[PDB]
Amino acid sequence: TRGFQSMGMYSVMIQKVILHDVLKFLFVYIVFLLGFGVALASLIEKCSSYGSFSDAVLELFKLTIGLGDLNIQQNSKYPILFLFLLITYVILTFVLLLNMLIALMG
Amino acid sequence: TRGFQSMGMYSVMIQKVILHDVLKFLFVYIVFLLGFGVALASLIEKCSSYGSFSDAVLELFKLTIGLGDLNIQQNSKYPILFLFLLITYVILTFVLLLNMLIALMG
Repeated sequence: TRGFQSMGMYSVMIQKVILHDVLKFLFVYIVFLLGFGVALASLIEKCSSYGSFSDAVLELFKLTIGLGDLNIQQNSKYPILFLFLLITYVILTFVLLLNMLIALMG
Repeated sequence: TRGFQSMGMYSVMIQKVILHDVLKFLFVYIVFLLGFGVALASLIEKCSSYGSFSDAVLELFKLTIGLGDLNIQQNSKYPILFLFLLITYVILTFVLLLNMLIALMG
């Protein structure tokens, strides 16, 4: 798509945005993902969805992009602390980090 | 709505945005949709939701606009590869392509 004129501006944008902004935002967002992943997975009693580390990291990735369930009842011993950590993660990355990335990409 | 003054600016915007930007973004986004549609539908064993090509293309369109389920268990023989392709599609079009289109429409 470099043969046309109005498509070269669309083929260079992908490279500029992946190399400038999305690598930066992912290099920050991974530390929030890891921190809240181990801070959520380690207080689930072993017998809900947050059983392992690598299921809690997938659940937090689903919760960042608007999927996933923010239900209350996971098999925890501290449900208010679990819910406070989940609300803090959603306010940090669904609202604060993601839209700041979109302001940068703009 | 060309009889008013504050509605002519709203009736010409639809035509300028459909002809300039959304045709361009769809003419790029179709190649990602087709590529990941055949790269997902061809490793599903025939017996989950990704049975045919024209159901996997609908599932990827639902996943682009924030609908659809990014569940793990589809009837695959390579679940980690399937999940890596699905995460790569969501990072390419839910985050990178769609918001770049909204920056262009702005």
